[PDB]
Amino acid sequence: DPIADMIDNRSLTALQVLPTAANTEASSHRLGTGVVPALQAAETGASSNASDKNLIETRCVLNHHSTQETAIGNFFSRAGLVSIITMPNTDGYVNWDIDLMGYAQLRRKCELFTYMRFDAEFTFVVAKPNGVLVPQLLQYMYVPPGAPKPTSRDSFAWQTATNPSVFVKMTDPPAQVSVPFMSPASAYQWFYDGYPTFGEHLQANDLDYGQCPNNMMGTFSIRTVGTEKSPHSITLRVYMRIKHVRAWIPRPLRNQPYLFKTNPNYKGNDIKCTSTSRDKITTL
Amino acid sequence: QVQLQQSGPELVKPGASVKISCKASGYEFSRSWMNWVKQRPGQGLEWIGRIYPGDGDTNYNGKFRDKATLTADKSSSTAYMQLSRLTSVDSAVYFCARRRGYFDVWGAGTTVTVS
Amino acid sequence: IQMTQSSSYLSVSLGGRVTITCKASDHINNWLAWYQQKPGNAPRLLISGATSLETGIPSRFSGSGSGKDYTLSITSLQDVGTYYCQQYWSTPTFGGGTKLE
Amino acid sequence: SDRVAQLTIGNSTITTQEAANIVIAYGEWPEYCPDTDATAVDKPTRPDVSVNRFFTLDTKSWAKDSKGWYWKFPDVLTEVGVFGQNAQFHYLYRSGFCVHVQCNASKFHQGALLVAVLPEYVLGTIAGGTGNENSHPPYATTQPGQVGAVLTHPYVLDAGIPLSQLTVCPHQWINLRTNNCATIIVPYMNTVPFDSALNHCNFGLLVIPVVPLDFNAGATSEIPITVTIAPMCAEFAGLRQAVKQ
Amino acid sequence: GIPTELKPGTNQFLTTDDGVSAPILPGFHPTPPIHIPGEVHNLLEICRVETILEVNNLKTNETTPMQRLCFPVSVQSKTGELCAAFRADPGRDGPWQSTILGQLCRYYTQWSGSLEVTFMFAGSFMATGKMLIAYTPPGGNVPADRITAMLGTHVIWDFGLQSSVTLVVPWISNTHYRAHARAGYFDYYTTGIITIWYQTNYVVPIGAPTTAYIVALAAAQDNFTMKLCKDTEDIEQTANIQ
Amino acid sequence: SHENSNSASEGSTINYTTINYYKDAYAASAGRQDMSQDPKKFTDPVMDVIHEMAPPLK
Ligand SMILES: CCCCCCCCCCCCC/C=C/[C@H](O)[C@H](N)CO
Repeated sequence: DPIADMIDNRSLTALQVLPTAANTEASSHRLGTGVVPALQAAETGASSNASDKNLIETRCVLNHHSTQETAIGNFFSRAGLVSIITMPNTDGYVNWDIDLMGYAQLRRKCELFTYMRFDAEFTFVVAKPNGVLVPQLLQYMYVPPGAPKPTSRDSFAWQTATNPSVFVKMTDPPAQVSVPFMSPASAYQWFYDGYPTFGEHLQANDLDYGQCPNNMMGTFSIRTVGTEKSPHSITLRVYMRIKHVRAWIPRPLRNQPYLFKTNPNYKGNDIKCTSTSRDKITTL
Repeated sequence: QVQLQQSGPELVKPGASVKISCKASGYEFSRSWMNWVKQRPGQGLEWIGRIYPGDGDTNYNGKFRDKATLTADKSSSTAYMQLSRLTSVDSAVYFCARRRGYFDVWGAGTTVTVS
Repeated sequence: IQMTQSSSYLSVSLGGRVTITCKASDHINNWLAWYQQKPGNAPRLLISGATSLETGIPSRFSGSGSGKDYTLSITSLQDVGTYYCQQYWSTPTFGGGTKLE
Repeated sequence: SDRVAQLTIGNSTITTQEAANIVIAYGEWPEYCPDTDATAVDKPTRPDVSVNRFFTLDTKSWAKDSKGWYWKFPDVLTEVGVFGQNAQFHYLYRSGFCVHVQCNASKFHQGALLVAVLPEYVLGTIAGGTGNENSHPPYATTQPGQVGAVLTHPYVLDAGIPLSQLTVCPHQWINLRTNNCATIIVPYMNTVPFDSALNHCNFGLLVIPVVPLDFNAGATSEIPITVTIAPMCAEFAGLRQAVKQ
Repeated sequence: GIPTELKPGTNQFLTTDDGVSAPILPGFHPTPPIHIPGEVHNLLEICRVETILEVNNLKTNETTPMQRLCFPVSVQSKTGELCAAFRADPGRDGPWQSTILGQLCRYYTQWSGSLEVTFMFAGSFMATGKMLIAYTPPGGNVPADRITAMLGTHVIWDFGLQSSVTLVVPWISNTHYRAHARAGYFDYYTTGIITIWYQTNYVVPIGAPTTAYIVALAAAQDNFTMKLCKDTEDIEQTANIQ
Repeated sequence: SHENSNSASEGSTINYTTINYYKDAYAASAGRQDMSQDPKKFTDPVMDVIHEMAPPLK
């Protein structure tokens, strides 16, 4: 009332459920002016909304092809290799920092989206380096960021009074386990454009470009249980399955091969083209 | 192996007509324009016109209109050119070319004199 | 469109690397041909499209032209005859001629 | 009726007479943060007319062999105006934008640009050519300022991803026979509700000539490209003393 | 206790088989979610967004790869010549590898439904023309002339105020699905050949450039489905990363 | 009365039927996914809506 200035767009789309693909209904020829379903304008940034019944004459079909194989719950619910760990290292324990972007098969699928909130399932397949199996007791401890990491085979950190740990034998079935969503933010991100800290960014400290601290999840440390040196070599393999997936903001895929585990660097002398080349343009 | 064969030389009276012929052999006679080039004995070349033997449309030069008439027999694979009302300027040699573009294959050449 | 071919009567010596120039008047877009003629014979088309060679012609002939001025160059002489030029953009017109020694 | 348009906000006004539609990125308008998604416990500040207006940047030049340019947001407005002063005193910010890119030519020129918006655009180097050593890009390349750098390899977008499938992001075209301006409206996209402004650049915009500019000789060869932007629903929180970078 | 028996299939690790597993952390509670714009629920609405098709993939464009997106048109001297020709199957190695449809079809084995191909003219305002875009069902090679290629499903497009046109590639097949075509026995699943031609010439006035370029886009229709997820061939790891 | 709902998919779930034997909800199985999809916000995001029969530049 004393000031009329201080007394003060819509939702564009709506979500609907579609089990199968769309049917096609019949049509016929249309000789006339005015309407043009075949002429678009690509400058508006929208795709062509033309269908088959406005271009040619169609018959009626009723298809029951299901669209459940392409859901992101089923596209991701497959296990994949994330790391191998070897201790030939020479004295027992091995501290492996958690980093799951080291293998190009699972990295290319997860980097289709920018943000992704999920739930992992892990499993550990362990054998000798030639694929043999001997009876041997092991321990896998998960160290959250900040907890005291072990520094020897017989340290005090292996008492695991609050850290979770798994005791398994080598001749057993592999050990599955389920890990929740544990980030401080609301989703994981595979692309973080920006520096983590404040301050003057010099030439020596250019390593920090692109390191999000919301993806650091501590280390993962294994050992053999006994206090004497075991006579066996051990290689371990970790497989990860993704469940309860939500994904946002798709982005282009990658055509160049990977080089390092943290940055999108590529080999600048061999720029491989996306498509395979041919001789002429007219003769396929 | 494309072959373009013309007729022999002519001696003609001023004020009469003459019919030069050009016979093609070794390729499809239709679907190819046929050109006629005039060269007066001292100097360079002049374009008279062209003919399309598939249907019979012809394009002429500006000066040589109502001087030359182009006709083509699709069955005998022969293209004729008839000149009318000859004077002593028209003593030259006439060629037969074939591209519609840049004159791939040329004829031998027919010498026409008038006196 | 009128083709000039402004220079005739050149002077060559048996491997002299001569070049022959001509220019159009209204922007022919690289649609030329270069037409060597011997005495008492029909002409032969040495080049098409102002850059491209035909089969059977030795690769000492080469042509180019930037905006309106087009060239034709020979490297190892003997190849003596009269050279014409011909555009095909509106109607076929020829050049003057070029005799050599 | 579709081609003419007018965008007024603040005290500024943009008119155009040859335009396509407006693209709303992912079908959503920018807005203020609701109480459910908030986390800070202080009252934020909203300066309604001192920060929601059309800021124009520098002007580039389109030659016949140009590569393509890119800018970073909100890096460009960190030193301009009252938005440039509120982002230095406060600690957190949250805003959406509205980008307008002008480029015109006559009816005898030809060419085509591609104006796109790529969120979380992380750059990469060429690894020294041989791929042996990892080099990281300098500070004047990851955040160029209000000038904006160029793409040294634009076929792989300087990141190893191809240009061909860039159109899966929100985008428009500048076709020189059809229109002369492109407008995209983009909301706030981040995992956290508020974030810092001097470190994180949440999306980057890039302009790439796909079909190169050509014209007949004798025509005007100076074809410039201008970018104007406007923050939509800016908020700030966490007041302290001024920190430049 | 309860008398049980163990069938075969015991103590195996099958990677694609979901089941309950023991948790590490009792009493955990994750961070509450925030409304982030641009959520996908299915891979089928990324296959509808149209991306650029690399029709001009020659062996001479390997050094300057920005040429591979636009193929030229120009003022012709003979009537009825063709400008381009390529196959119309997204799985085969060719022009379709640069599209997001050609990269997401790679992960699956069989596909179905019709496609669309959108051409966009990028010439000057004063240049006009008419071009013929035809699609030929399988059984033959590239047609020899324009009078043969017009028996297929074709469209005639002229350049005006609206610069784009859309050719639909309708689903004409004997089987319900199609595996990825390949040289050998798998040429039984071939799709066809798309060739574009010259209806009339490309007419330009005095003082305008006589060569214009065309960009080609490609997407999928409503009835496009895929199944039988598999591994992809487009990523390799010869040596270890980092 | 229920048992400790802490999953990564609470607000917008995928279905109702998933099996579970522990008290933590993130240890459950995957279940079958829903078939909902919103194709409009990627395909045609525009201010003024366009019709297929009308010219798109009128
Ligand atoms: C004894 C159980 C050990 C469990 C060890 C795994 C728990 C940690 C799970 C983290 C889930 C993935 C988080 C992000 C991983 C990626 O490497 C980062 N984004 C790196 O960019």
